[PDB]
Amino acid sequence: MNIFEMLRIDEGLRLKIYKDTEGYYTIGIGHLLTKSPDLNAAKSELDKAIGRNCNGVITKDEAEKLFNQDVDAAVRGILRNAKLKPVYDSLDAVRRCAAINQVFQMGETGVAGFTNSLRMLQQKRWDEAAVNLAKSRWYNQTPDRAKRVITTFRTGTWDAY
Ligand SMILES: CCB1C=CC=CN1
Ligand SMILES: [Cl-]
Repeated sequence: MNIFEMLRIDEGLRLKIYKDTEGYYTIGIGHLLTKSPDLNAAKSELDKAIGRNCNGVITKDEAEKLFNQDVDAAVRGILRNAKLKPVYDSLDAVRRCAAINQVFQMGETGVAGFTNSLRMLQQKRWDEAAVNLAKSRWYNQTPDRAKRVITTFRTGTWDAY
């Protein structure tokens, strides 16, 4: 296991525009296109992202290219966030994957509400952190995926995958 295999499990692969768990137009491996309800706006974002007129459909190679870009942007964003970087750098490699997964799903400006979880993780109080992480809209809206990510934070193993 690694971050690519982990997110591939959690996000799936679809080659035509679809709506994600929040109702937002998405393609590929969890590549969010727009929060706009206008499919034409999503199609324009897709064409801009791929560099050609896609008419709402991409290839597997194109999906994997967007995925590589999105994972890299997620990690770099963590490193450029003064609240997230110290916690991320304190973690082992498996738990770092759980952190990337969470930012990939919720956006770096969507983890803002996780101050107390972040402190418990940096303290390595793993069971307490796991309890705190589940007291969240994140967990309640996507409980089976959140349970996998939290088990990864709790144990530092890939047992949930
Ligand atoms: C909330 C995402 B996250 C970022 C760094 C460390 C742990 N989790
Ligand atoms: Cl709650």
